[PDB]
Amino acid sequence: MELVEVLKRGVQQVTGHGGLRGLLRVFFRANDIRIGTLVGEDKYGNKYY
Amino acid sequence: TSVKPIFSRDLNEAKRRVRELYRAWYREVPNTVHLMQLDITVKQGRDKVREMFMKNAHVTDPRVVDLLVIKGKMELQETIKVWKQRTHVMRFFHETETPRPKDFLSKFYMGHDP
Amino acid sequence: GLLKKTTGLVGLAVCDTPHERLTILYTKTLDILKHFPKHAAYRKYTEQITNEKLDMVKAEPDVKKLEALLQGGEVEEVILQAEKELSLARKMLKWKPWEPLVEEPPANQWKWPI
Amino acid sequence: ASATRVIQKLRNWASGQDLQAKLQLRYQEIAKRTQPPPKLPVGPSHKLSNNYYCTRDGRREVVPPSIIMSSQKALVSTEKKAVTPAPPMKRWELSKDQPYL
Amino acid sequence: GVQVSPSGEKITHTGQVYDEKDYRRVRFVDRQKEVNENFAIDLIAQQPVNEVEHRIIACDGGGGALGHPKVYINLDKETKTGTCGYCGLQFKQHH
Amino acid sequence: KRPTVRPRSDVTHKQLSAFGEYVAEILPKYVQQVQVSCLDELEICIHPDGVIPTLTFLRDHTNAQFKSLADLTAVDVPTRQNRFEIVYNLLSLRFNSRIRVKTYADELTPIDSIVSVHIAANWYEREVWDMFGVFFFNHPDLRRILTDYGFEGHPFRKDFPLTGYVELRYDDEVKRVVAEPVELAQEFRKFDLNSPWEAFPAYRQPPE
Amino acid sequence: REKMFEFYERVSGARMHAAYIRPGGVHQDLPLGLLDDIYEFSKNFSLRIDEV
Amino acid sequence: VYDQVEFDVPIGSRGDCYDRYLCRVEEMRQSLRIIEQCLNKMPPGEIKVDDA
Amino acid sequence: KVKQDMPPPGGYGPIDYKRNLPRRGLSGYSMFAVGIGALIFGYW
Amino acid sequence: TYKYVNKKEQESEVDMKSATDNAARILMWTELIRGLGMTLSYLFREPATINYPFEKGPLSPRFRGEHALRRYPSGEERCIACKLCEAICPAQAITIEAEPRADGSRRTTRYDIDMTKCIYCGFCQEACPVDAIVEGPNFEFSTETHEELLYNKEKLLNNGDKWEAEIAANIQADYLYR
Ligand code: SF4
Ligand code: SF4
Ligand SMILES: [Zn+2]
Repeated sequence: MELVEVLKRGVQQVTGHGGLRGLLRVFFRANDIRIGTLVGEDKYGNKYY
Repeated sequence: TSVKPIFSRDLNEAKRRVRELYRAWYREVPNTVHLMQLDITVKQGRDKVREMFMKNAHVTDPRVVDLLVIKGKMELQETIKVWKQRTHVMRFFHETETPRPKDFLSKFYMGHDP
Repeated sequence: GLLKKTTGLVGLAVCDTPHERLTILYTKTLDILKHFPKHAAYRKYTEQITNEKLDMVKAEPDVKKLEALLQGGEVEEVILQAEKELSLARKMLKWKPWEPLVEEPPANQWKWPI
Repeated sequence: ASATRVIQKLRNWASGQDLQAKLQLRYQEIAKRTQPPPKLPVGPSHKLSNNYYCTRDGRREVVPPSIIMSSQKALVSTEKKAVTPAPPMKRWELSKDQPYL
Repeated sequence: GVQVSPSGEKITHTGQVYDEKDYRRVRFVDRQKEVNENFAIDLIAQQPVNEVEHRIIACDGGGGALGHPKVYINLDKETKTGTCGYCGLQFKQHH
Repeated sequence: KRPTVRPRSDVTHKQLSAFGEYVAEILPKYVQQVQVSCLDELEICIHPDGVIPTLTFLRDHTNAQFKSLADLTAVDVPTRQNRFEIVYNLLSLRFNSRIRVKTYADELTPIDSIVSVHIAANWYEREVWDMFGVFFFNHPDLRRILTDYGFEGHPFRKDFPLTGYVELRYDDEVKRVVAEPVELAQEFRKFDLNSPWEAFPAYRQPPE
Repeated sequence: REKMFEFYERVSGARMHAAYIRPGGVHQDLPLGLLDDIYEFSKNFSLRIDEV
Repeated sequence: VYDQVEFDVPIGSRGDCYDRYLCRVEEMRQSLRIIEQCLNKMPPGEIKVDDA
Repeated sequence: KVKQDMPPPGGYGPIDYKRNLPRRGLSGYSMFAVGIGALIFGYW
Repeated sequence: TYKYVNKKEQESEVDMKSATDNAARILMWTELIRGLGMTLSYLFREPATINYPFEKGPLSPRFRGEHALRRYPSGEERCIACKLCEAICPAQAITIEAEPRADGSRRTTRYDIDMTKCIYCGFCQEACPVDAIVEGPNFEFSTETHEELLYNKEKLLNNGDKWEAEIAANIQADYLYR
């Protein structure tokens, strides 16, 4: 039952990056697909979470 | 001028030890050239041994001669044991060093050092 | 009391007859000390040290209570030390440290700062 | 922290410990990375009176070694008793917290 | 501020610049000479003079313990400003 | 009780002073000086002949039992005719005490090895030979220990320069590391730091 | 070890060669909150020993 | 301040590598015991000698 | 007032340091009984 | 006080029960199984690895990193060429020359730090009377040549102009401990 909770959090991580292209971008650039709160962006385009 | 001896009571006894060490170094050169694969002849190795011994030919104090032999036996030991490497043995030949010229004029042109 | 199972120190074995062994070593030490000159300080002090310990061994038949009096660890360490003192006395007999100072140092040998 | 209750049971059983009570990863139990400013105290020589440096100058109290005996300038010389450098060290007591492993 | 020598090399705030015939200019070929562009001599001169009511003013450079050792500046001479020897700020007496 | 000054007891000074007299009375043949510092450390200064008898006595005597050689080193003082001071630092676990035994040497007067008394001295005596050039008689195996193979000189002598006389580099012509005279892109900058005002009147030397 | 390097770096600014203990005492006082973090580390470490 | 803290000295019996490993493991446990006392007994005041 | 890094009032909670390895597993008999029962069943 | 680490030699008699427990332990490798249990328990633990360089190791305001030369809020250099940093530098990594500036100011004309001599000890920033030389927070400045690590005054002032916002905030956080 608790497995289902885990798999649902996986669905949020996999579908929470802006579609398929957004998931591939972060997955292959950062090797990580966690979702966090956006803390900000600097003038160069770095995004802080 | 009354001093304690180290090993030799007079320069004659010290000369005896010098000759023993010279024999030991002389016999070792061919084994060292062969085992370390040095790119020199055995004759060239024995000439270098001779030149190192004559660097100290002017010493008369038996105690200094005793200590020169003690150090010469140590150097022989690290050569026979192959504790020295090829770089260490080849250091005796100064093969990358441009020797300082000995005449006044050459030293005058180069710089200010006597 | 029951015999010890171990001394607690690696390489030091339990002594079955510590009182006898200590008596032997201390008595032997006092014999060699009679061969020293009467004025030698090593003789006088070592005689005091040894007689004091010999009288404890005579006084106390309990090994545990004897160890408390000797204050030298396990009785086997005391035996070991007793053998060391006897070995020293034989050497001091040949060294003769009681003789006057062999040589003064140079005047400022021990002067610090310079 | 985010392990499922099933995995917690598995790793607790496998290790033989209660791992969840002493996790090696740090969470919110640690200090905040910004702190209020300190206000440190001052030492015992922060006095406006009765504080002359010559009454608290440890370096100027050092003196040369006492010469007990000198073959040069200081002769060292009932039976005088033998002495040790210090009294014998007392035996250590066995721990009462846990004498044996 | 930053000027260029006839060879084109930037001149530093310390006045440094290689000669045209200096071989050591080769080190900047396909690389660059690093020159800080914010000259302190020009920036300190842009500060206004401080007017004060007394003949002695103290400067610690601002920020208290973050500035410089507190020093006292004499403002009796009316033909010039008192300059702080640490931070270069200028002070003048009002009358 | 004066919080910044180090506290002192007289008990250790008295104990160490008395043991210093004891050692001097037993070994007058060798003992040249005994002193106890205000740091409460006893130093026995001996003639070099007394090294083996003195250190044997301190190891084995029942009222001494200095069974652990903490360290063995040298000090170069060029102004002395015997420029090398040989220092033995010994520990007694029985009495929980320390003692220092000092003798001297020059460049042409070896000291006796004390390996028969403390096997610990083996490498220390090699270090003293290597760094200071003091020879030890009857050492089992005396040879350099810290310096490079074929290194010339004794670098801990005061008159051996800090950066030495030779440096190393790889030379591609001969395809090996070679030794060449030292040449420094930046010379070590010597600082003159001593104040010209006297710091410690308790150590002022006679005006002569 | 990596967590203890943080205590070093928090008192001295360096993880290893702190140069923090000097003749006369220590260079700086402990930052606020360091004792609590040393306590948090200390109360779990014996379990880490038990595993080894 | 080592005379103000409580701890035990681990002692070997056989003088071999295994006993020395056990001594070092136990020394870490005794270090935790000292650390705990240092945390609770940390006094206030200055951190270097007041002697400029 | 002076503000330093100090322990909390009352001190910190107690810290475990003694060795703590659990005792676990079956008796020797139960293991041998299970192992011998597997053999006899397999032989059969 | 002392304790024994391996003195459990109260030799006793052996029952059948304990002899069988000893027999089971030897023949069925039970303590070796406990070892596998421990490594298995780690398999199912979350790893301690961070995702460098997207994640970073925690640091503190005291961190000693790449050097910089600072300014006053006006833009005037703080350094007044006292050479206290040069005198104290345990590596002699600092080289300084100075002269009167055109406006008469006491200022440096050379301020070099050999970053390959420096031991990153922070003694210079303690010794500076005006908070001019500091070790900043940057630790990611590895180079492809040795020469790039011989910093001159222009480089060090650019580091100050590059990193002042973070350097100022770290000093505000620690200066009351100094
Ligand atoms: S950090 Fe230390 S070694 Fe580096 S420049 Fe500063 S004082 Fe010198
Ligand atoms: S950086 Fe600071 S210590 Fe160094 S010369 Fe400049 S003002 Fe003096
Ligand atoms: Zn100012």
